Amino acid sequence: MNTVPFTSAPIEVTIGIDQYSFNVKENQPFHGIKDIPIGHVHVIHFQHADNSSMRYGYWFDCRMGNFYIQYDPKDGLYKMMEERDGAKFENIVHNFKERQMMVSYPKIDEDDTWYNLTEFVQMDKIRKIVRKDENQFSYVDSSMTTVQENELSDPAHSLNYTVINFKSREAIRPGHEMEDFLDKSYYLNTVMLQGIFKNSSNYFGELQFAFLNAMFFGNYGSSLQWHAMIELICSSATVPKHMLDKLDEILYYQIKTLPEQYSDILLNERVWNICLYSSFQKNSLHNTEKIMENKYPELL
Amino acid sequence: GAMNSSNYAELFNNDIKLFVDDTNVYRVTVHKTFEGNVATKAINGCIFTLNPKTGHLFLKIIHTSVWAGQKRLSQLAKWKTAEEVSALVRSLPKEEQPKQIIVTRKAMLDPLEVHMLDFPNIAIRPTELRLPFSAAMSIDKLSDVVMKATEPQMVLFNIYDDWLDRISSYTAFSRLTLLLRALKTNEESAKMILLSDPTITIKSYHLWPSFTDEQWITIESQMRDLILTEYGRKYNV
Repeated sequence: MNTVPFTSAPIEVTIGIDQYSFNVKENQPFHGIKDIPIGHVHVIHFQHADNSSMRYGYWFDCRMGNFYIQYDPKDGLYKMMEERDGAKFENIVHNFKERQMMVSYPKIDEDDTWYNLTEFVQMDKIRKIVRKDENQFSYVDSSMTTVQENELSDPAHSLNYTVINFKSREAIRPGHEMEDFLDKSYYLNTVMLQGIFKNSSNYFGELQFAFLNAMFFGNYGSSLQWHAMIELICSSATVPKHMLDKLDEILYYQIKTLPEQYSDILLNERVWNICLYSSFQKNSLHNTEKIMENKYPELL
Repeated sequence: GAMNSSNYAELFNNDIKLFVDDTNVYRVTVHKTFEGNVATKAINGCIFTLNPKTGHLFLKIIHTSVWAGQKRLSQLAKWKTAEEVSALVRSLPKEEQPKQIIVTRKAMLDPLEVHMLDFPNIAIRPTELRLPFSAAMSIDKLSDVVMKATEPQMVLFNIYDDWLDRISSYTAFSRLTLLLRALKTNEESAKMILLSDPTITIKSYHLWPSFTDEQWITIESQMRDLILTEYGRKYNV
């Protein structure tokens, strides 16, 4: 069980840790989050009481270093930082615990929600999508754009998701225009799985990371990526049985975890109606089809 | 994006553009089987690819053989249209290639787009105009070449005959759309109007009769009357 300490909380802010959130008042004596489950990626996220515009946060893995948060009053945000001096860091952490200045990552023993949303997400893959390779942790916010969005402007601060474009020479084999456009199996299985991702696990990691960035930051661009990666599988007549079984599970926990009140902006009516009712896998997503119908029947 | 009355003069400027109409690509007669079920028998079709400035018609004849053992034929018709237009573009020298292709029906937007991915400097545009190009098969000599074709075949026409010698493209196109709109609303009446005077003939190298400017005015008047009559009938008004 690992800990992400805070030097201080100088500004009033709502702190997210994964799917949990805590209000902290301006100059309340708050000094971090303890008992963070080892083994998974985590995100710690922020929305200032005074500007609900700009949600931002940090993907990290406690196995990769000792990380802490410090408020920078120049740049105006909670900053994640690495403490290389390990003995200084244990000394800091042990104090704040003894003084009980730390909220405890509030995991119900039965609750597998985080594992289920981050099952294929690995810090090494997050760091290739979010390039700032002098940190072991990745910064994301609401407004960061995607490589693909820039095509259609600051490269350093882009989300470098795998470009998916159904009307591209990548997607369409010369001489198989109709076959490849109506059945995207060659785009999914040869170009993307064999070609670019290597395996189903890295495909699902990127899909899951895009969803979480959509949900936690309302990143419009991650939303488009999450939907594109779903459509490409649903619009492929030929998908390994295990990918379909795993997709239904991934989508189930993502739909289950979505705030009820955000299904107007985070869910794309057209993509889901196609996936559940029209596409080749219309009958392959029982769990996702059931929760979508019982929780969001309006959208469909 | 789309093409309407607001940007209508665009059609007669000096960017090479083509209209594509796929409404006669896949044509069926519906009949009863011996068992008293229903079956279709396909007949020869055509892609109606037209340059509205010059009147050059690229008439790609679709022989019924292209449908043999194919499923979802009305969806295939769209993709076969896209494929043939792509091929025509690729057979044209660079300075003859169009900068735009306007599809008369929206269901052609994606098929043409996907077939034209190698030509990203060619805009694929829908139109909000309801253009009577379906009536192209009411033109005797186009109907003839399509029904006689024993194989895939591309036949080049000028659908304006020699009109451009005397009138603008704008005016030629209007005359054309008026003749086709008439033919589509009442083929019999329309064609009676065109041939009732035996002294005005169709030149062998032409599609329409050799009318004087005066006789065109009269014909054009008769086609406008026929289009209102039929509309008055359709709508009891």
